[PDB]
Amino acid sequence: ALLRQAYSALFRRTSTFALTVVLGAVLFERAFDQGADAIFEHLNEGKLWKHIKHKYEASEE
Amino acid sequence: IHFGNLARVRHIITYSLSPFEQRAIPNIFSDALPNVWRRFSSQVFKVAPPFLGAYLLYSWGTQEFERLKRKNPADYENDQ
Amino acid sequence: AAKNVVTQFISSLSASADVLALSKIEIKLSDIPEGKNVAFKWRGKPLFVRHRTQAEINQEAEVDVSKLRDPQHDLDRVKKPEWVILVGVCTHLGCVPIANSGDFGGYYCPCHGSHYDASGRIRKGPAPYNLEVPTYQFVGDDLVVVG
Amino acid sequence: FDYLHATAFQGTALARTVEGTTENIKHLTRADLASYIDTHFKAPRMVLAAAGGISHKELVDAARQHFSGVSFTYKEDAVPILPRCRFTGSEIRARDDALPVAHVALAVEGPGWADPDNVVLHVANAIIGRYDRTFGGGKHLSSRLAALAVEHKLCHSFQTFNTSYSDTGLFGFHFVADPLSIDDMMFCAQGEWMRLCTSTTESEVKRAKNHLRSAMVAQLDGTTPVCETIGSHLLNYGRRISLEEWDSRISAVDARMVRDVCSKYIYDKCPALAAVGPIEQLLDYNRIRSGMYWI
Amino acid sequence: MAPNIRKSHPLLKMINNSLIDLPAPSNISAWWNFGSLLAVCLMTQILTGLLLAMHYTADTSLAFSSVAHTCRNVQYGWLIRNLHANGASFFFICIFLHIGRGLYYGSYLYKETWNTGVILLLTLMATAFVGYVLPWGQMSFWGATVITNLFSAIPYIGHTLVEWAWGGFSVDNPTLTRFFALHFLLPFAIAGITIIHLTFLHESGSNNPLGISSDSDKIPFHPYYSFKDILGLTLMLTPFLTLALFSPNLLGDPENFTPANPLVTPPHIKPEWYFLFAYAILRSIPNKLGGVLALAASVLILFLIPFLHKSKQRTMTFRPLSQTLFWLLVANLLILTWIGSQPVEHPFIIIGQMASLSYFTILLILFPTIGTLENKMLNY
Amino acid sequence: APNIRKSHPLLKMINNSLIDLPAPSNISAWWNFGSLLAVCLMTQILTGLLLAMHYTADTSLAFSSVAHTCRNVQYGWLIRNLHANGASFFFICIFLHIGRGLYYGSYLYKETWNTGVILLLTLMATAFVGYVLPWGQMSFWGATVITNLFSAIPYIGHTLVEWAWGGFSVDNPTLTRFFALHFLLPFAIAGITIIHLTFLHESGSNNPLGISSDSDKIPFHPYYSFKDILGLTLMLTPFLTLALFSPNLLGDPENFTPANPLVTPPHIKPEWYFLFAYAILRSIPNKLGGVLALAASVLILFLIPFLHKSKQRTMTFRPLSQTLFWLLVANLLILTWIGSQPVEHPFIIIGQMASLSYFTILLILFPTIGTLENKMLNY
Ligand code: HEM
Ligand code: HEM
Ligand code: HEM
Ligand code: HEM
Ligand SMILES: CO/C=C(/C(=O)OC)c1ccccc1COc1nc2ccc(C)cc2nc1C(F)(F)F
Ligand SMILES: CO/C=C(/C(=O)OC)c1ccccc1COc1nc2ccc(C)cc2nc1C(F)(F)F
Ligand code: FES
Repeated sequence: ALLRQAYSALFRRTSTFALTVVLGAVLFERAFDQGADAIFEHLNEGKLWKHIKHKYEASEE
Repeated sequence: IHFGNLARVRHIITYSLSPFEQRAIPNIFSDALPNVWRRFSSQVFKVAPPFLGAYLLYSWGTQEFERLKRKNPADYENDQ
Repeated sequence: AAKNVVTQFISSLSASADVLALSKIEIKLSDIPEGKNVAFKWRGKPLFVRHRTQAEINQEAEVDVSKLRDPQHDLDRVKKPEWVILVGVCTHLGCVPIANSGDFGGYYCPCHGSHYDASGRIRKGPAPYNLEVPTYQFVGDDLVVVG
Repeated sequence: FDYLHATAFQGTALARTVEGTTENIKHLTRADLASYIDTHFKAPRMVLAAAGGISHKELVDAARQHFSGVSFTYKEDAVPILPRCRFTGSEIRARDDALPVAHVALAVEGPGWADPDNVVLHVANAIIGRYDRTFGGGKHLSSRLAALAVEHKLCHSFQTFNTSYSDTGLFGFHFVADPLSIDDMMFCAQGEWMRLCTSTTESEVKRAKNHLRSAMVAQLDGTTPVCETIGSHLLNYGRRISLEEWDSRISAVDARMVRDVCSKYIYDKCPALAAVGPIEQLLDYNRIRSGMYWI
Repeated sequence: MAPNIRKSHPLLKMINNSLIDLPAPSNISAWWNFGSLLAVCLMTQILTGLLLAMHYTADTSLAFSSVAHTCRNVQYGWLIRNLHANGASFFFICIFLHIGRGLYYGSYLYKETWNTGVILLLTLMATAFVGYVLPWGQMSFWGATVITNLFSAIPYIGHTLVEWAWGGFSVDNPTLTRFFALHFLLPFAIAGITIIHLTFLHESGSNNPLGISSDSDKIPFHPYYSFKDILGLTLMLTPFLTLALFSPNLLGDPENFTPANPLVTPPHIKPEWYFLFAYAILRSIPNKLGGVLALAASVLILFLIPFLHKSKQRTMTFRPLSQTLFWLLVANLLILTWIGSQPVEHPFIIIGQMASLSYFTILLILFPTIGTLENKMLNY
Repeated sequence: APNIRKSHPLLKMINNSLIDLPAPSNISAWWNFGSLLAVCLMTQILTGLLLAMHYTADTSLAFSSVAHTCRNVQYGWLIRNLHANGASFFFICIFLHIGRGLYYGSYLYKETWNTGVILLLTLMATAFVGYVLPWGQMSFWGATVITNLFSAIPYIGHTLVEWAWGGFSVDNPTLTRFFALHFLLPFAIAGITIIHLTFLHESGSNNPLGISSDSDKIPFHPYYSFKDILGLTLMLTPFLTLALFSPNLLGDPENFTPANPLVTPPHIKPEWYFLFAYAILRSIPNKLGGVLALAASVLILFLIPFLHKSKQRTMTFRPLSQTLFWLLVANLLILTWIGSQPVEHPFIIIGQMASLSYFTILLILFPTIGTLENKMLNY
């Protein structure tokens, strides 16, 4: 019963609730960003510099 | 201070439940939607009419304007 | 949401891309002959990069100055021997010392005297400190990246 | 209080008034009354209590004599356990601006006779105490809420209560105040409740216990009140609990304990509210609800 | 003293008596969400404006490029620029619904709140007008030139006021620098007057969709309307941002990506969408002065609505005749808008004169009339 | 409400703060500065707008745009004069406003006092950025020297600085953001001034004797409206006289020379109103310690309310405190003077003393003498 556990540990005391929101944000950012860039780049395979970069990055002249 | 001087009220009872005992969005299909339709129905004929009458005017004038750009072959028949 | 938007706006106030473009300067050491000094403009002010000959790490590195004005002890913050990098601005009243003469072979600020030896140090004159030495490196030896 | 019950336990047995309904009184039958007595007034569900200068043996003798009828089946000696009553965080507001003063009663669900926590709860109530405009102590009363009540003229009176039942209960407070001071009173009251869950001092408890001790002793002043105690104790605790035992329990209570017990029953709970009279200035359940957290 | 420091404190008492314990009608709809949005919008425009002003240069030789430099070089300068220009639009979309709501539900009966509302509208319009000149593109210059040139049609005091306003003989640098100053200034006056707006309002309290006393059912602004308003914000904000980030140049004129040139008049000089309806009414009356007057009145007419109320009921909720007339008026405005974006040629010219004519007719004649008629149909 | 001055939501305001507002019957001329400060503020804003309309925030045009304003704009020179000198008048007035409050223990009205301090800081920052606008030599080096002090705050040093400058040195990006701040801050001042007066009105004005004036209050108008208008013209005459007859009396001539990053002026010193702080700044040789000393020289004002030990409110009946007070005032003329003098003996030591005495008088002597005085009254 997570709802119950979560309520007693996280949402009960306003002090732990705020502390939860912070670590929640910290973790959520890291995750939301990676996933977002991952989606964006995948949708644009081979068009970004990141992709065509190898062709001139120490592989020319 | 506006709470307490507002109105003279008598013999009215009200009952309410904590939000934690009830459903946030209850009866979506049996109540919600039916009313959404009820509401939509009662207004459509007051609102829609003039907007539609405008779409027409818009559509006409836009075309009637383009038509005046095309040429009338009856100005170059006596050109031989 | 808040953290990002606030970040974005705060960033708006820091150096723009054009300003950053003049942040660092990379000089070619493989084009500066011995003794002869060369001045490059870096961040509006002059930048001195001299190629110390043989009689400069000798005739200007033996300076027997006890209580040297500006406490500049070479081992503290300097690198390459035949290479001396300075900010061509007199610490007196911001005049650009001339590497030409210099009563001590180093530099001379034609504003109020201030003779700086060939080590970027104030000797005879008014200027209090020694011609400041900036940040850099030789990631690519034939190249020094100031800024 | 009837409205408090009517809503706190809406849809259940405890939601009814003791006097019953108008319709019932108008139509109850000679039958129904007979049926009630027959169905309910039975030996295993009764207790003969006596207090004063009487001989137990002499008493029990007389009992056997006029308390005849013995049971045959097993159903006749079975004491039925009642269907539990569901508590509901809600409110009923009976408004009539023509009434002189407003009545407000707010409460959370209590444990029920059996639970040892009831001791602590009563100690708690002892800290908040009670008050009314004829208390000579005035601005010096030890009860913080009584003090404020005097300083800011918050109410005509207020009282805390820990109404216990077999399997449930109501722990709250009730106050009477002028139409224009309801808000502040409620505010200060809920305040004191939060103080209970979060900052009660050993000083406050020391006094609370002494007040509670004197209170329990006062409930045994005469034969009728001692008889009432015996009758109820057996009926509710299945035996008698002496002043010597009670006092032990009471002495065990400390700040730390009161905080934990009150937090357990009060903090972040959905209360039941009953308001009667010129109640415009008291408002929104939501606002009352937020008063249930953060000292 | 007072028990809770929210009632006694000379400042927290203010935040409280207008955003926390403030009595609001239990039934105001989402059309009552625009006031807060307008406010938030305003705070937003000011913030993004300051950020842009810190990289701008009010000079004809640097204006166009300073903005280009801001977008191209400043960290997130492009984003801040987008939000500001598009924020101005959001601002107007919000303000037009704010007004609409008020017309439909008879809020204008709160005369002072209403009259200050009108002043806010005008100030906002002048603000966007001067702000539009800042990037100094072709439309910035010709819009400025064409519009400010109308004043010379005023009698005598005209030809003067113009060259006084311009600071010269034509829209030039002196005009630009004084426009930056005004644009930087007016927003604060808006904030100022907004305070007055809310003060008058609070005397009476909010009106509500049925137009009947809500005294029997008031509720604390918080959490009811704080949550409702915050939700209303995110709801609007999604399309604002969507259009902003995915179609940046949807609303803008491409003629403004070309540095102002006094020797090249653009083919079609037209304002931003929010001024089109007024442009249409301006051009409807051929005669420099009469067109100016018609434009003036198209907005100043708002000061008259309070006096052309004849109904015995406050809102239009229960007045079917007024409702359609109302929606006719709304649709009348889309038409003027459309006309405003079309060149001055048949059939547009005549459609335009009609729409204008109908616009003033509906407000000055039909509305007051239908209200009277409706009172008789209720046997009043 | 019979008279539309009591009922109207707006005329009720103008009335309840300038017409029927109860004022002590005996407040002296030292109570005239609040209104002057106000009028001054509306004046600075008006002349500022007039100048901003001909200014160009760019390093290549700043100096000349101001020159163009004085030389070509109709009455541009006059508007320019009034603005720069108005900034002085503003400070002269604000310093007396403060003194008055220190002498008559007005700071006991804590919120009114704390907002007063905030107004002072805002006003100082305002004049600081405004000074940079003409982009002369003192404008550039003043900006350079002072903003460079922040890099002395370990860790986030060079950071906050290069962030504030928008680059590696005071340059164009710094200029344009300063114009924006200078155009903005004054409105915040007006804003906060409203708050200032709100808190004040809770209690009402204090008075020279420091005793309840409830037994003798009088309508702000016509008493104080006339008294304040007179107080205005009195001050205005010298302001204008000095302005129109000795325009460049207060200004540094080094600012008639376009800023130059390759030429540090011989003597970098602020306008008169900052001198005392400049003196305390250098009094402590050690970049960080000097900054902290400067900071506290002003932030100390937030402490006065807590170092009041006297049982009487004002200094009207406390001869010991009076002289100590005047010692303090004179202590400030000294710091001022020192601030305008180069860093050389005897100045350096005179300076360190005056600084030392300054904090000593406020933190030690004042609270002490007050205690001592209570016992001399047998209290
Ligand atoms: C700077 C722009 C404006 C701001 C910041 C603003 C703000 C507000 C706010 C916050 C409200 C209360 C909530 C609501 O009902 O939306 C309000 C109400 C109102 N405003 Fe505005 N407003 C603005 C412009 C105007 C305009 C242009 C008009 C009309 C010409 C106006 C007319 C009203 C009226 C009449 C009300 C009463 C609403 C009611 O209760 O029926 N406002 N406004
Ligand atoms: C009521 C608030 C405001 C409105 C309606 C508004 C509107 C506008 C408009 C329409 C423009 C032209 C946008 C475009 O490029 O198409 C603009 C530009 C600008 N505004 Fe504002 N503005 C407001 C407040 C401010 C404030 C407070 C400042 C200054 C602190 C500011 C500074 C600027 C600047 C620097 C520009 C020029 C750069 C650019 O074109 O993006 N604005 N403003
Ligand atoms: C923007 C600058 C300021 C303005 C516009 C301003 C305005 C006013 C006004 C109009 C008054 C009432 C009349 C008077 O006593 O002079 C006043 C009173 C007062 N102000 Fe200020 N003030 C300013 C700055 C300050 C400062 C810097 C302080 C002190 C740190 C301060 C402290 C006070 C106090 C304590 C009073 C009470 C006066 C009394 O004893 O009755 N003010 N101010
Ligand atoms: C609290 C009010 C203000 C103060 C204390 C103040 C102070 C100053 C100062 C010290 C200067 C430099 C004067 C000089 O030596 O040349 C200045 C310049 C300037 N100020 Fe202000 N100012 C105020 C308000 C304003 C406002 C509201 C604006 C804009 C609307 C403004 C616009 C300017 C401009 C354009 C300059 C540059 C031209 C010049 O140097 O004369 N000021 N201000
Ligand atoms: C500097 O000019 C700015 C224009 C603009 O659209 O600003 C957002 C602009 C551009 C092209 C053509 C016209 C304009 C400005 O138009 C108006 N600008 C107006 C500004 C204030 C007021 C009260 C009314 C206005 N009416 C109009 C109208 F559209 F009716 F001509
Ligand atoms: C952009 O610089 C402007 C100066 C000025 O005099 O402003 C009118 C200026 C000129 C030369 C040297 C120093 C300054 C500014 O000085 C200060 N400026 C200050 C501005 C705000 C605050 C809170 C304290 C300040 N302290 C000082 C101090 F004098 F102590 F260094
Ligand atoms: S500036 Fe170099 S000697 Fe003076």
